[PDB]
This record gives sequence, structure tokens and C-alpha cells, in this order.
Amino acid sequence: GEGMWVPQQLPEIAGPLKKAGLKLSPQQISDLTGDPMGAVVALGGCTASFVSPNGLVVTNHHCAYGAIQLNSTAENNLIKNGFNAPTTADEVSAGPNARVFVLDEITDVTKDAKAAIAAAGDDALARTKALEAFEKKLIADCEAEAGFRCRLYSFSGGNTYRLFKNLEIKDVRLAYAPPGSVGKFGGDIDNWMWPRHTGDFAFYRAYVGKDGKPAAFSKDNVPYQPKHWLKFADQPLGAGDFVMVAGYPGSTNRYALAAEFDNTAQWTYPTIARHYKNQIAMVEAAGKQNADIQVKYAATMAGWNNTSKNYDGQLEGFKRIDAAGQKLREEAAVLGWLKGQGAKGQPALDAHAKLLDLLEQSKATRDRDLTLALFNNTAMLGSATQLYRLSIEREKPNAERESGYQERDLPAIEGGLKQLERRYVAAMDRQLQEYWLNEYIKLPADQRVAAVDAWLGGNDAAAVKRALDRLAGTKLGSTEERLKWFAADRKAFEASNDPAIQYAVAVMPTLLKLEQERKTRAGENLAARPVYLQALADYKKSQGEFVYPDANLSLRITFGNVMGYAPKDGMEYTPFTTLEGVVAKETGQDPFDSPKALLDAVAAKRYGGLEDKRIGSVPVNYLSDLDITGGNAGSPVLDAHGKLVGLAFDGNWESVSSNWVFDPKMTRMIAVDGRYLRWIMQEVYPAPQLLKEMNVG
Amino acid sequence: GEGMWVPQQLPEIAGPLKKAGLKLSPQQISDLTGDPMGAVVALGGCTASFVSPNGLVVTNHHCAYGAIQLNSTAENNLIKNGFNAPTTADEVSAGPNARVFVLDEITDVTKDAKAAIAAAGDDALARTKALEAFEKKLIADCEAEAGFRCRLYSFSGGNTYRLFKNLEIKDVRLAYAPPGSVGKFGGDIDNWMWPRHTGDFAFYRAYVGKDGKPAAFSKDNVPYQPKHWLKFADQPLGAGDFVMVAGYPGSTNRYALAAEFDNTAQWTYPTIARHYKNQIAMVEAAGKQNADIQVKYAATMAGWNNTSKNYDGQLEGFKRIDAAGQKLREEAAVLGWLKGQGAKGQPALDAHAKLLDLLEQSKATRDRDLTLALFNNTAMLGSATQLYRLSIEREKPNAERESGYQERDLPAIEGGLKQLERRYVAAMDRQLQEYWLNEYIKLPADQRVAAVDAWLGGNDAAAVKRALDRLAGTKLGSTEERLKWFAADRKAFEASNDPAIQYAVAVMPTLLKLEQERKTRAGENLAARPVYLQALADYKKSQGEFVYPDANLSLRITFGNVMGYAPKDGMEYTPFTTLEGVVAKETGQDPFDSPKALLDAVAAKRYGGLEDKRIGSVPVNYLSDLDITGGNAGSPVLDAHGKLVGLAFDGNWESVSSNWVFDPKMTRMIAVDGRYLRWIMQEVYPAPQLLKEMNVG
Ligand SMILES: [Zn+2]
Ligand SMILES: [Zn+2]
Ligand SMILES: [Zn+2]
Ligand SMILES: [Zn+2]
Ligand SMILES: [Zn+2]
Ligand SMILES: [Zn+2]
Repeated sequence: GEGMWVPQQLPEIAGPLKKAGLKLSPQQISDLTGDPMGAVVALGGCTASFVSPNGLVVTNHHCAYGAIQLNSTAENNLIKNGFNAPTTADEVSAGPNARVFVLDEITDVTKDAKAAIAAAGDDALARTKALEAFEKKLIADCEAEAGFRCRLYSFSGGNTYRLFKNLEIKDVRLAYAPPGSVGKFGGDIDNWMWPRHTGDFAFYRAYVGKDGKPAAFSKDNVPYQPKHWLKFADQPLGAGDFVMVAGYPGSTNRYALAAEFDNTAQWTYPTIARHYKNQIAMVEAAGKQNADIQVKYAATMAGWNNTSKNYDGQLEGFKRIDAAGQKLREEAAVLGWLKGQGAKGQPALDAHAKLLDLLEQSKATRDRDLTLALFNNTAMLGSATQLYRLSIEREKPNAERESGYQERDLPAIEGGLKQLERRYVAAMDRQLQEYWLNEYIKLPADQRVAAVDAWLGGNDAAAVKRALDRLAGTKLGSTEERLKWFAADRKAFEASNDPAIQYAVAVMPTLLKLEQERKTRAGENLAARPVYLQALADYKKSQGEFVYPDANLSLRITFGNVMGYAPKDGMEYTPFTTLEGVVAKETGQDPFDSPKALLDAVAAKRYGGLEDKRIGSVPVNYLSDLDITGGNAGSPVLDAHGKLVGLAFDGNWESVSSNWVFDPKMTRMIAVDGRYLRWIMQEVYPAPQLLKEMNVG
Repeated sequence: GEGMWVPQQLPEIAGPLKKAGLKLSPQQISDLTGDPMGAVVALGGCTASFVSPNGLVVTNHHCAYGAIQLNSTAENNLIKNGFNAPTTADEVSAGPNARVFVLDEITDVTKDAKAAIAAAGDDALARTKALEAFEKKLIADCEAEAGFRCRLYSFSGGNTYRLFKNLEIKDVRLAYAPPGSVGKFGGDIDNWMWPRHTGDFAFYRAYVGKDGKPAAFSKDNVPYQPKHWLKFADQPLGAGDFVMVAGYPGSTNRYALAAEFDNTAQWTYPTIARHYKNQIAMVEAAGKQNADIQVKYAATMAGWNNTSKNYDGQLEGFKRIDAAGQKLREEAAVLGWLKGQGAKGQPALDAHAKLLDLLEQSKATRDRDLTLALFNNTAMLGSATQLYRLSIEREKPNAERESGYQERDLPAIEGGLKQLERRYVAAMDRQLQEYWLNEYIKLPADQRVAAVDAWLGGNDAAAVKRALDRLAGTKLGSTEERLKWFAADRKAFEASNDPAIQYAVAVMPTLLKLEQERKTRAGENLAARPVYLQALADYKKSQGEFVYPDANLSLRITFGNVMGYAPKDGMEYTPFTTLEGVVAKETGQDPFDSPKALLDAVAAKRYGGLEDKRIGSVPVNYLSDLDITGGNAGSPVLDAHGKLVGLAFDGNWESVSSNWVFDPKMTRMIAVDGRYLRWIMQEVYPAPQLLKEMNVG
């Protein structure tokens, strides 16, 4: 059911947990470094979990796909064939940027955070600056012990702050991946869809140095020995059974004001989807003649195509359930209730009014803010603005520098400059500059920027065509040139007659103002947001409900049951798929082309001891009413006793609105059953050593 | 489950009945004139049932559609608006050809039948003639009492013969029909499909004369008073509940030899579907310019389009389940078993061999037999051959005349001659003569008919074009001319220089030979068929199974349970549809255009006391594993206590092979729930008087 619950509040929702089917105490699962939550690790963008005392880590195949790809060549194509390391020495590096973060300590720092906010008071902008400041110092201090990465997270509008210190494992090796036609069966056709038949799993192993401290890749490293790890279920999972997921959902906005929501649904999402569709059109079209354009923009267009399709999906989902109506009605009920109280209710009504003010402020300049951001996200101008900005930031003490522009950020920046080249064609990027300058000249005139008009030398298509011509003389199309500028101080920027650099110098005063306008609204949100949210929580209590905080990249538990859904009268989606269903989709050309050993095993009914009696086959994937979102890929699904019964890997189409709502009747997670993991590793692409290692061989 | 059981064998299948859920004794439902089977009536082509002591009869809306249409004008359009008779005087005639047949007496005449076959022995053709003879006399005698129609039916290859004497009610009036957008919701789009949301019901009332004997329509008639009638369930029907249907399925061929089946599936069905598709192509094409062609051929093309689509459906269903394989395997097992016996098994092996002989005989001339039949089914030549044939038959005593060509048949013949005109255009029919003559010249030469080649004056396209030209001089395109010939004796036929008539005179000796070849194979089938079938029954017993006879237009009981099916992994069709599902399909243009009072009632949740708690709405249609086929439309669905819970009206797509197999996992009947009948009659198109009459008002 609905909710991304923090571990610390589990004892408080004991009754609902118990009622859903949980058999462990809330106390035991409320311990983030205990059994089993201390087994759950973050990979940065994906969830994963320890599954052996010798550092074996399980996650999705699409989470590991970069690692797998990195180790693949046409000659030895792991993507297609799968990968299996018979001994730990056979295991291959996932790359320098691969991580496993294991929780080591949590601290509640709410009082210190709130003081640094308070003690620098009344002034919104300075409130935002004092919180930044507090944060940068806390992390610096916490990260003084080498081998740790620390993060500070704010809950429910900054009602609570917690510091997480994580062991940062930096040598991650690939141990196993099924063939791609298992790990990605159905491809893009079956994405977001049920029925699903995708074996979306893979295994890493975590390594440390002989001294037990994190270390970069080295053949002197040895497997990390986790304190906790998960074990495979010994009871079969069936329809109605309790399940729970632990993972790191990135963000939700479940408590947004009705007007905030209307703004996104009526302006933000349609606007961004239109832009993205337009840029896609132009890449494909340019792309059919070049061929260099269509290879270098390929990932770019895929990213825009996802978001475009995602937003369009959400917008349809909103209509389906009248999202904006329900939000309006609930909100009226909360305001009604607050008026209900006396003087007591006034603070929350104020906070609400203020939030509505802040919303109008940001709406006044929304076309401009968006257009400018995306224009500055084109290759030569992004490059120019980022580097000039770095040059300004470099002149303050590292501690006073803007996050993203610090010592620690420098390798990431330098890397993007190089990476840039793989996705940049001058002819293409000029069409994209054109596109965005034309969006800028079409803005409502009250959101023009005098600075930008000044640099353009006007505000119509003729000024734009001139500026494009002027800009084609930049040298920043060259990686050398960009690293040159990477090194340059700001007087060099302000003396440059390179037209990309002159743009950056001309717009930066404006970019900085807008930044400080954002931080000012944030400083205000800091005061009003927790107060409004506290009142939502109070009103929920009065209806006997519990509340959970919006997701914020911290570990959460969602719980519920295995169950299907019915999108139409006379029909139901059943909670499980089976082996025979994989085979019935076989074409086999991509993406419905299973390995021959799979086709044969299912044809022989070689179920390998894993058959579930209730469905009469080995289950493949399943549906349940858990509440997950981006960041939960790879998350372990556990049963009523804390044992591993699957991995989260996708949602059904009706999950696409997870940022905004949860629909008890239709929102479902799609998991791959742990029995399918085992079956694949027994009968199709065998990993006897790993099964032996996990006590199921 | 599988089986169309005759009432007399129900006590013998007591255990399976009891186990499925039946709560009445087998004894009670085995009585064809008792409670409730004596309520079930035949309409000629459709099933129906008495539902009141005052003669009210319920059936499907598509069964009553002719009656409804007959009473409709553009001004007063019952098809669209529905019809409701507030008093019995408001009830309107269903037409002179409408019937309700009520069972009055059954007799087992097996011994007399078998004697007349035996006593005229050894000779196959004469066996066929003696059975014809026996039959014509039995019926004549039985029908001596005015007001009765009698029928003789042969069971399991003529192992048993029963005589049914039925009261023939001839004044049938329409009492109620819902609007067409209920009675035919979904139209042709939802035909053969689930999910289904069609209120396919209508009500007649049966009338007799003031003396209680059948009579043709007259305002002096009064309602017939049936001895038994059905009552509406007082328990809600749910998933898994026992259901049974009683009705008059026309024909099945469940025990066909594997080779008989291969012949149909590999030759008959594909051949006929091809022909029908070709003739359709030519009607549409000619039809777009005429407009008179496309109106007069409209029903013709619909008939060909059904059969074509039906056959294509069956052929796909056969592949889906490997029908030909299963038949082969079962058959091998039966032959195996028979060899298993000693001398005892030899008669059945002989019978089988003989059946296989008879099959080869008919296969030797199958292209010819088919081509000639369909050529003689064109308007001018059918007309010519039927009338010449009548002229020959007229010269023997009525008793010795061929069935179809007797005194009793004469009005039917005269009517077709007139009706002909509504579906005949000379230009069109000439293209159809052309089509068929070209099929004839393309035959394998070993199936040519010297007679036909003789009349053509050759056997190629030039002879065909000449014959078409010759034939366009017929006068039989005129209804007058045809009635003229209706009256004519055979010397007049044999002296005619009308080219249609000259064809008839030239081919008749051949048509008569082929007829006698058919009756000869039949006479043989009479001896070998029951013996093979008896051995199938014996082999079934040895596996502990019961056997049912192929359908033959007599009353049968099928039983089973309410249940869905799952055509694909991860998905199921649920056994019920609901009101909200009707509304969710609303477009409303035809055929998804429900009455506004339906849309409003569902929107208000005016469930009228009929809501089933398990589904949370009023059920609309449901699925079950009963075994029905053509003739079962309108059949009452009864529950475990013999109460009315619905009417059969269609099958799911996987039912399309009902003539040949039954698939326990996929074959389903679609019924309209009796609660939906009541709901429509309470909330949408009200019939309070009828609900009061049936004790649910
Ligand atoms: Zn237990
Ligand atoms: Zn442990
Ligand atoms: Zn099994
Ligand atoms: Zn009872
Ligand atoms: Zn009765
Ligand atoms: Zn209700």
C-alpha cells in the first residue's frame, strides 16, 4: 500500500505492518544497520543488497548494464552471452566510477541544523546560505575519516535532518549476468508493461584492501565481508502474501499544493514534452544524412524520448483518476479543518498562503527560467557558462564555493569536457542553439532578459540568425580548447573575444541573480514548508492515518501484498507470470529471443525443484502493491520473515505518476522472482558456485 | 464440462452431477415433461422457455429480432426503441411462421425402427429407403392428431430412435424487447468476444384458441397455460457455482474418425471459405455501382461472410490445440484396445474399416459434389432444378415422394419462388453462374460429369461464355414465370426450349444418381456407424468415462460451473462483467450507444436491489464451461436448484470449434445474467407488469 516509511517510524506503524502480514518485529527491521536492513546498499542511482558473507551483491541487470558493457567487445560480447566468473579471480572490474555504499552510522542533527538556520534569522536568502554552510562543514568533518561518504538529508520540509555516514566501496567487480535476452527479454516493447517476463538481475562482488579499508581496483584487493546479508526464502511466495521492499527512492512530491500540482500538469510537463519532441524530430531528420550526427546524439535523443514519453504518460494518468480534482478536494478539507481550529490553526494557514505566494513568484518567470536553462545546456554555451562560472568560484576559498564547483567536483568537470566530444556535432548543436534562441524570441515579452537582448543585438529572427553566425566562430568545439579554459582564470574569460565566452560573460550577472532568486524562495520554503506539512500530518492523525515523508534518497521501506490489478471490466492481470509465458512470446528475433537452453528446459519441464504448486510452474515476475519510484530499481523484495523473494525492477504503466500519487487499485511494482534467478542459474546459464555460495546449490 | 446429455441418462451421471453442485435429484430433471424441463421449448432454430403460468416465454433478442423487425417501421422503430406491451392486448403478432413447440410425449421406437431397417436387409440403398419409409409413416400417424408436430431422432448412429410429439403453438406474440442498443450492445464488434456486455433477451407470449388447441393468429385467441414454467433464482449466482443449460443443440461431430476430421479441416472448410470469400469480393465490387445489387445481395453476402469467418476460426482453433493430433492419438488408442480384445473386438474393427471406405468413396468425388451443388444453388438454375424435380416427384403418390417435395412442402416452395425476387439481380447472378462454371471447368478431370460437358458443348472458357449467353435467354428471372413452372407437369419441362429448364432436364439424371450414391453410403453408415460408436462407448467405460450422443436437435442438458479462462500468461478473463463495464464502452455511436436511462442509472448507482456483493455491481454477462452449439441460443441457464440465472446467447471465440471438440480450459458459453434482465426491466426500459407476472416486481 501507499508509503515510503523511514525505518525509525516502523514501530509506530506496527499494527498496519502486522495486519499486512509481517512476521518480524518492527523493532528488528527499524534498525538500519541490523538484520536485514544493513544488507541493503546503494549503488548511486540503483538499489542493491548483500547476499553472501563474502561480499556478493545482487541488483538488476539494467543497473549493471554499464559495467557489463564496459567489459564487452564484439569478440567477447557479454551483453549478448552473459557473464559468469567461476572463481573470484575471474571477476572483472565494473569500472572506476562503480560504488557500493554501505551504511555505517546515522545521526539525527535536526537541532544543530535548525539552529544554524535560526541563528542567522529572519532573512530568507541568508537562511538558505546558513543551511548550505552547515551542510558543507558537517560533510567535511564526517568525511575526514577516509573511506566514507556522508550525506545530509532533510525530511518533511526540514522538520528533521539526519546525517548518514556510508562506507564507500570503490572496487566493484562483476560476478555474473545472465544473457541479455533474459536480462532484457522484451526490450523496450515490454518496458513499463505487464505481463512481464524479464529476468532483470545481475551480481557484483564488493572488494576492499587487505587492511579492510576501501581502495580502488587492484589485484591485491580482497572481498569485502559484510556484517549482514540476505538469504533466499525457504517458503514459496504466493498471491496475497506480504512483501516489503527496502531501497533508496530519489524523490516524490506527494504533498504538493493543488496549485503546485496544476502548474506541473498544465504547464511544466506539457511544455517540456513539446520541447523534447521537437528536438527529437530534428536529431532524427539531421541524423538520416549525417550518420555521425545520429550516432553521437543517440543517447541524447533517448533521454528526451524517455522524459517526453514519461510526462505524457503521467498526464494521461492524471486524467484517468482526476488527480487535480482529488488534490483540490483534499486540500479544501485540510484548510476547512484548519479554520476549524482557533488561533491554533492560523500558522498553517499563513504558511499555506506564503507557499502559494512563492509559487506565483516562480510562475511569473517560468518560461524564461526554463528557456535560459535549456539554452545554457547546449554544448558550446553550457561549456562556456560552466567554465566561466568555475573561474569565478575558484577565486573564493574552496569552502565558500558553490556546490558543483569545488575541489572535489574538478575531476567530474574535466571528464564531462572530454565526454562532451562523443555527443557533439557543430552542425547539430547549431540547430539546437537556433531552436532555443527562437524559443527565447517567442517568450512573453515580460519574461525577456535585457542582458540577453543586449548580447543578441535585438530580439527577432534576424538578430538570432546573426548571433548563430557570430557563435559559429567559437573555438570551444575543440576538447583541447575547453581544457585550456578549464585552467583559465576569470580575467582571461572577461578579455576573450571568443563569441561563446562573450555570451557567458554577458549573461552571468543575470544567471547569478536568478540563482539568488531561487535560493531566496528556498529560504522562505524552509520556514513555511515544515509548518504546512506538520499541519497535514496533524490532520491525518485526526483521521487516524499515519504519514510518511516524501522520498529524499534515504533508505525507505514500503510494504503490501502480492496482487494483480484489473484495468478493465471482465479481465484481470494475475499476480504471476510463468516459464511457459516466456516461451509463448518467443519470436526469436530481438527482443523476444530467449536462449535455446531456456526454450529446451521449459519444453522438458525442467523446473529444477523450483515449481510453485499454486501456479504449476516456476514463477518469472510478479505484481504487488508496493510504492516505489526512481532509485528503487534493484531493491530486494523481502517476505514476512525478511527473506529474499525477488528484486524490484519496474512498474506497470499506472506507476508512471509515482512522484505525485499512489493509486491503491492500479499502481503496481513488477519484480523478478528469486526463484527465477535460481532457475536461470541452474538450468539456463549456470552459476553453481554462486548458488553454493548463497546456500541454494 | 463436456457433454450434451440426454435427460434419460441423467440418473446414470448422478455422481458427476452431484459433484459439480447439482442439488435437485437427477430423477427430477430427467423428466422431459416435468419440473423444470417441461418449461423448455423450441422455437425452430433457437431455444426458449416458459416463465409464467400465463404463457410468457423468454429467449434471446437476436432470436426475436425477425419478429421485432416485422413489427417495426421508421415511424415506430421497435429495433431502436424497444417494445413493451402494458397489457396482453398490446402484444403484437410475431408472424405466421413463428412457433413454440412444447413437448407432449416421447417414445422409444428403437425396436420398430431397427426392424424396418433389418427387414429389408443386406442391401444398403434399400436400408436407407426402408428407414425413410418408416419415418414418413410414423410422423404421418403421430401428426394425425391436429395441433402436433412430430419428429423422429436417431442417436449415436442409430443405436436408439425416439419419437417426439410436440404441441405446435402457432400464435406467438411479442411482449417485450429491450432497445437494440441493449439487446445488441457491441454489435458485430463484440460478437464471439469476451468481455461482453449485451442484454440479449426478449419475451414472447404463446396463444391458443378458446378451446385450448393450437390456432393461427386471431384476436379470439387467449394465452396458453403451460404446465411448467421457470422461476428466477432467489440465490445470487457467483464464480464457481453450478450451472446447467437445457436446449436443443442442432449437430455435433465429436466422434468423427480422424480421417473424417482431416478431410474437413484440410479440404472442406478451406475450400468453402475460399469460394465464399470470392463470391463476397464480387458482390461488394458489383455492389458499389449498382446500388440495387448491393441491397438485394446483402443478406446473401452476410451469410457467406459468417461461414467463411466461422470456418477460418475453426481452422485456427484446430491448430492452437493440435485437434488432428489428439484425434489420431485417441483413435490409435481405441484401435489398440480393440485388437486387445479377441474375436470380440473384430466387428468394430470391420465397422471402422468400412467407415474409412465410405469416406474414400465420398472423397473421390468431393470437388464435383460441391461444385455441382453450389452451381445448382444459383437463382435460375436452383429454381429450374427444384421445379423440374417437383414435377417428377408430383407423379408418385405423396407418400413415396422425396422429403422436401411433398404436399406439406408446397407452401414453403411457392414462398421461396416469391422471396427469390428480393435477392436476385440478373447481372449479379450471371457473374455467379460464371464463377461456378469456371470452378467446374477447373475441376480435376476425373470428377467431370459427361452430362454437364454435353450440355455445355465442351469444357473450356469458350464453352462457358457461350453457355452464359445461352442462359441469359431464360425467362425464369420473372416470379410469374417461376409460378407458372411451379404448376407445370414434367412433359412441359421436357418440351421446354427455355435454356434454364433445358439444363435442369439435362443434369437431373445425374443429380438423381448422385442422390442415390449418397443414400447408398448412408445405408452402409447405418450398419457400421452404431457398431463403431458402441465400441467407443465400451472403451470409454473401460477408462471409467461416460459418453453422450452427438447432438441431433433433441433436448439436452449440459452442466458445469461459472468460470473464466486465461488465454495468456499473466492475465485472466473474469467470469462476470458489470454495469460499470457497459458504460466504460460507451461511445455512443452504434454499436456502443446505450440508452441515456442506462447511463444515468449506472452513474447514480441505482442497482435496484440486484447488486451482487462479490462483484460490487449488477452482473451483466457471465462465462461458464457449459457445452453448447448452434440451436442453444436462448437456452435457460439454471442453477443447482433448477432456478433461472440467465440465458445462453453466444460463445467465446474458442467455442467456434464446438462441432468437433470441447476444450475444458478455453471453451466457454456467454450468458446474460437474469439479474441484468430484471435490472433493465426496472431501471432502463421498464416492464413492471411482466416483473409482477414473474413474481419479481
Ligand atoms: Zn513465521
Ligand atoms: Zn546477518
Ligand atoms: Zn508440477
Ligand atoms: Zn439447497
Ligand atoms: Zn411447475
Ligand atoms: Zn454496493
